[PDB]
Amino acid sequence: GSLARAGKVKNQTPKVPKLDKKKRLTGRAKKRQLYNRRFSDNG
Amino acid sequence: KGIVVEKVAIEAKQPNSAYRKCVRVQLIKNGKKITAFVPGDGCLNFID
Amino acid sequence: PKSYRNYSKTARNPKRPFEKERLDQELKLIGEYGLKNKREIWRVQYLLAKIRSAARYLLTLDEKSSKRIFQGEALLRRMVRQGLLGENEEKLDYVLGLTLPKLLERRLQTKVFKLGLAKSVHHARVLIRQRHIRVGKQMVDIPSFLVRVDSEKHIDFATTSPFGGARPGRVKRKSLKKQKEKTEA
Amino acid sequence: HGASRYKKSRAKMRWKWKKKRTRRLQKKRRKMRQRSR
RNA sequence: AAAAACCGUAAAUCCUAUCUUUUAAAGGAAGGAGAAGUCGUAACAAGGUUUCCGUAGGUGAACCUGCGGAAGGAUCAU
RNA sequence: CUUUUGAUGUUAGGGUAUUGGCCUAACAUGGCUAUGACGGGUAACGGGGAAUUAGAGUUCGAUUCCGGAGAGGGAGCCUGAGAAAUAGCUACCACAUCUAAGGAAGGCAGCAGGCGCGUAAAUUACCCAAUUCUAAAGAAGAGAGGUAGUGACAAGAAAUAACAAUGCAAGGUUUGUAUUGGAAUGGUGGGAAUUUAAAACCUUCCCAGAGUAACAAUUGGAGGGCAAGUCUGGUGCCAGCAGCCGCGGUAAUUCCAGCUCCAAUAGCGUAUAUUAAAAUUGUUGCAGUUAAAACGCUCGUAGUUGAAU
Repeated sequence: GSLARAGKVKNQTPKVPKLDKKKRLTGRAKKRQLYNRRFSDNG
Repeated sequence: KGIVVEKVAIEAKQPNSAYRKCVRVQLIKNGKKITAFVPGDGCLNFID
Repeated sequence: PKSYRNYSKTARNPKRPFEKERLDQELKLIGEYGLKNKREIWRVQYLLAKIRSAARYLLTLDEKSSKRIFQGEALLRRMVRQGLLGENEEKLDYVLGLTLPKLLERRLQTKVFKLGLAKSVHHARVLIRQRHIRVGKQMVDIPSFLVRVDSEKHIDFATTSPFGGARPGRVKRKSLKKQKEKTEA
Repeated sequence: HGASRYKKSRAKMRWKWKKKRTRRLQKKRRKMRQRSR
């Protein structure tokens, strides 16, 4: 008999947007950067 | 597929403490009463 | 009723999906052969497992048995034509021992990168997709094309490619610059 | 359940008395069945 | 050719019986789960009467007692 | 168990296209069964095959082909070489159409399509051009069949960029990395060749036609199993998450969000079923003193196994 608080945290969580960011690069190119980023700079 | 009869809060087990929001469903295929959990934060309000 | 032509899968999922060293090896191969997906390496090792299973089954058979002295040279000549084994190779142990990079070396993109044409393996991939290279009298836009032991001598640019002597350059830029030149003159 | 009844390693009701109580209940049930039929 | 009769093939309906499946029910009697409920202290230490088995009787309940067993005993032992 | 009601057999006949208890008359008392008869269940059409497999196995097979059966449920019958036929007939049962009320007419488990049922499944399309069948056999038909439509059932290939110069980082003037700036190419639109029964698709050619290449990739996670956050807000045993272990009572690495990261990727989750995992059904290959499990004990038939020569 206490169903009145269903989703209270979802309802009262402050809302923030997703901002603008940059288009995420996909496909073979996506594998390119996560392959080449693990040896050159590190050492 | 079934028809919602009403909504009920079910106690969690003893180590936990929560009121899981479930619904009582009358199955149209047979006519059996079952209890189905409603996932999501405020999804019980989403069902009449 | 149902169609009578068959179809089969070419890849097998690895199982144990989160082995760190397996993921690292897959990423190394993906990056250093410039291929878009690990589904592709799964296909390559699926093929490799097929050849390996055939080879080990043949090795179980005793020498000079008919099945072996037919299928063994069938498989051996197929591997030689694919270029997977050299002339110093003569037995089935070597086809057992051939490996994933040795299989991957025969892709079109790797071969064209090795021969020149494209300065990066990804450039070669995009160029093949851009249909600018020719295996000889026949153009291919499939990077996974496996070059045989004779076609590498005549992979080169397609005759329809702008780099192969076709339409020189950007027609929009050329027309715009010629309009500016004729207006100034 | 089988041959491993009793075996009080878990601090349960004594198997002998549990059996006796079950037998008393069974006697009552059999008497009720005989009365009905 | 209508029509009729008699063997036969025999649908279908009804009665009866049996079986199978599902199902209502006053009342009775279990099991499981829940909550800080009530009463006691049965077991685990020699658990304060060693424990347990089979059987029988008794008691508010755990349980108690008799007979015969076992050590899984608290004894590998003049 | 079967056996009056044919059960098993003999004899004679009838009947059939033919053999036969298939049926009839007489006679005899046989026939099957713990090596499971007779029954019951099957969410059981069988097989070729399918999934999973190291080897054994386990599960599935309505569904391309073959065989069987059925045309709402039964039964009966005509023609015919061939049917107990069903887009043939006759009757009954259940449905159900028209009727002027007297009477007629029906069978989509064929192709589309509709209702219903459901978790669950497409167009009331085009054509006999191919395959092949029927005929009085070139020339006609064929919802057989083919073609297209719907179609993220599955399966295969494969875009979402690539490249040159500085600034920065790393290294003795080599790699990665924000700016510019020109090439390349599909997606797309149009015309055409072609294809096609016609059309569409593919392919090919010609015009335009990518900079935030807005022509903008998602799904699910980030405590462990298990790859990836003791980052920032909100909530505060509530809401919720969580397959399992667990998290949540003011510092929440687990909820609700943002950022970042991880995984797979035009695919990714969820549910149920099944296989491996399972040497947790064990023939290979389990276990039985105490974890579950040696019958209280002996005899004993079937079964299994049996010295040497």
